Amino acid sequence: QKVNSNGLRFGINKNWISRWTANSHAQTAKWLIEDEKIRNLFFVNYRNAQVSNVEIERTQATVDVFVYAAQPAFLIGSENKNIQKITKQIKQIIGRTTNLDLTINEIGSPMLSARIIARDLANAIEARVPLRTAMRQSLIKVLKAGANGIKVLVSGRLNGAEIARDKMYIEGNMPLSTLRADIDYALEKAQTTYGVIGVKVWINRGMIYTKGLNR
Amino acid sequence: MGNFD
Amino acid sequence: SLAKLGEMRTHVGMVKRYWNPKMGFFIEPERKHNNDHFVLELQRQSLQTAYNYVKEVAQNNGQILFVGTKNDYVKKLVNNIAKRVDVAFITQRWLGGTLTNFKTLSISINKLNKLVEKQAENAADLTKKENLMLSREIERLEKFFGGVKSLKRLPNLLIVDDPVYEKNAVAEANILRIPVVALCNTNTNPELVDFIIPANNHQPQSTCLLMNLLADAVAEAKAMPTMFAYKPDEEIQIEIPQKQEAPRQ
Amino acid sequence: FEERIVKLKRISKTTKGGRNMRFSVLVVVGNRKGKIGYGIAKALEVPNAIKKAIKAAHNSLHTIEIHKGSIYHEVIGRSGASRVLLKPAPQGTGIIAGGAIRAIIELAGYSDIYTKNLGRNTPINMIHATMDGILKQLSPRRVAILRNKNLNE
RNA sequence: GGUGCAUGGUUGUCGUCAGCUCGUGUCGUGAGAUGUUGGGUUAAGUCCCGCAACGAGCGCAACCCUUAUCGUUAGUUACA
RNA sequence: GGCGAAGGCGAAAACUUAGGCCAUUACUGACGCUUAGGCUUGAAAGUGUGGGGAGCAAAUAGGAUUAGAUACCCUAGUAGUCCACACCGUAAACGAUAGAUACUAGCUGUCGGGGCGAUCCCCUCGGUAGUGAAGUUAACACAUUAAGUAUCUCGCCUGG
RNA sequence: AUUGGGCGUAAAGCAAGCGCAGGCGGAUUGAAAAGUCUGGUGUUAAAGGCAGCUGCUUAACAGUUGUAUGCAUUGGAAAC
Repeated sequence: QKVNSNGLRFGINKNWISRWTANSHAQTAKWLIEDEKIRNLFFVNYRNAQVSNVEIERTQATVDVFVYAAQPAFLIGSENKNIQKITKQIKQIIGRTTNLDLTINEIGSPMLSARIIARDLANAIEARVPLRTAMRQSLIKVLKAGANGIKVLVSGRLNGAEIARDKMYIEGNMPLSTLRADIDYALEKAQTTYGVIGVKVWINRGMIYTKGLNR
Repeated sequence: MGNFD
Repeated sequence: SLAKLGEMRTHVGMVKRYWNPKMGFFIEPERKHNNDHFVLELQRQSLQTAYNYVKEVAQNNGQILFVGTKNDYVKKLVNNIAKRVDVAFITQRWLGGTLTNFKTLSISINKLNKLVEKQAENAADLTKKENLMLSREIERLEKFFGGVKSLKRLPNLLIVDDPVYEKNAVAEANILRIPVVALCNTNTNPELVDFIIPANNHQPQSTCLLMNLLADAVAEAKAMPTMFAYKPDEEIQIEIPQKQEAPRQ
Repeated sequence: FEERIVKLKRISKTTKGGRNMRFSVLVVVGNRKGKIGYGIAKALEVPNAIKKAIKAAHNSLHTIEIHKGSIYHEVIGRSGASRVLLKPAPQGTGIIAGGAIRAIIELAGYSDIYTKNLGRNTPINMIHATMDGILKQLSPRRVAILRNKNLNE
């Protein structure tokens, strides 16, 4: 019954993910539903790309979809066979009059980004791997990545009925209630053959003191 | 123990 | 040779009829005083044994620890012994587990030293309120860990001035196999303490005397001079919150 | 060092609004040459409890002595109203005992033995009684030393 | 269309209640207890003494927004 | 606190009468423990006969509360509680711990006998309590007056 | 539960006492030898149990040789 940690500290310590503006209540809904199709399309199509987040840059028929991933080779493909396909797919799903010129950039220390960690947990769970060993291994790798404590809790069918047997782990100072904490959050819906598995990962990346405002 | 060492 | 029998003018006496009866070896049959007097020759023999053991321990260049917790006199006493001889010591209440567990306190003493140096290098960079808060915690830590700060491993030897009142410390020392020497007054249980020293500790004159002989015994092994031991007569005269009135109610 | 468990137990203390399900395990540690120890600990998960039990057992070890791979004089283990008996079996019979008794004796680097369970059958009390019976064993050379008949008498 | 007595997610209630636990160690054959108890002060397990306990996390406050005073940059489409 | 084997025993006197403790240079000289059967005693309630009946009070009547109250409360109220002779022989008849004996740290009281002697306190032998280690117990707990170490005898137990 | 159990709270110490028959029982000396131990002899049918061997093409089995256990008599031992 607690608020999402990503939305609580949004706009006061973390910049907006889709920075743009347009005419009042006329077609901002159209852009809001169209650009989001890119955001969901990446996370659905390219599981192994390990994309962390994407930033949307729209102003008067121009779009710049910034991408952050650990393995850009899958997005690029072999001799640029996949970048043209992905950019033409984005064009077909966004329109024809807007220049796109996307970029693909590396992420520093990926193992401390909640999104890809949750994606790996979902992949491990859907791969019939026992939950405890995979979760412990991911915890160990993220802690060794050089971050603060982790809070992973997973619900769903834990290889059987009586789903209300969720498992949670905490291994360090994770002050969710502190706005000045710079806490990153993400969620993934692991889809096992028996039901739906929900994985939530909270990652602390050090305090954000003296940052003034959104970076 | 008699003596330490 | 070592604290001849003449100097023990006040070295025997304890509250009436509170003695553990398994110590019938040392105490002679009861007399009018009803304070269980001790045999001084066996007392000197025990002092010899403690002397020659602590001397060899110090020659091994190990770590020995001191314990004093009664109200004022023994605390000031162990403080003086600590400032005179490079010895680990404890002056406040035993923290229930210093020796049996050590990883959970080594981190604490390391934090103490790190914050001490943090104060030493900080040129008022933070606010005055922040400066005051850290120094208060430093004072707190020195109040409990001011003694045991220059040690790395488990103390290989510890002394206790009252095993009955320090049952926690002697029990923890006996969980391990490390030796312990205690001023085993007539009310303690000798099955726990390794080297028995049947002396008087409630009275002020005797505890300081024997603590000083032990301190000089460990000091002479360090080449240092012996203030109260082996030194002969017209000496060993200690300032006395007067020593009289053995009975307690 | 085989660390073969004997009996894990599902224990839980009640609490306002829920049941604190924190089960515990028991382990036996033995070097198959004379080193024996046991340890019982509790945790929220199987691996944590197993690790804690192994640490507790291996931290507190104690030795035993072997003569022709067997106990040499009959001894009864009186501890907690759960008796365990040992007997000097002849060299051919091999190991025979219950669950926990076989675990202890096998991890003790032992061999042929005769045992019979008496009293209750709770594993921890059986372990305590068997250990007490095996450590009150008084060595023949010891009684030889503490007597004037040391010369094979 | 059915199964919230197979669910994820979201939410109500206790409740902004001051509680819930863990690591090491000690005691107890054991579930377990010890910290978290006792003495003072707070809205608060907030802090401080004592204490076989020493530390740690979630929870409270604090970092955030708004109102209450003043200084300064700016003067309009306010003001005058 | 004292006594009695248990039930029990508390205004005062007289007669009869039981058992217990301490010291014994005295005496018999193993005559001692336990006890199936038997015998005696055995709280209160109850019964038979004759007295007694101040107070109290099963049963009973009435007034209250309650939905009901044949109960708790209140007012009356007989048997009985009392005595003399018998009968009944049951109770948580409890220390929920059978009797007899030897040994096993200590400390704090209290009561009796004895020596010493103004009481208080010194200690010896006993009876009655608290605290308390080895020891025992599943734990609570017992712990020199054992539920400890052992023997003898009797009685008793074998899931609900 | 003789070896091989228990009776404070789990089933179980009679309500208590006087108690015959029964069981048990201080120390030393003598005898007897009823218990106790041991030597000799007789007997404890055969088959079967155990060990070895032989014969069934090998075992199941059959045969083969030894084998325990008690009782009675006789000769000694004297610790209980």
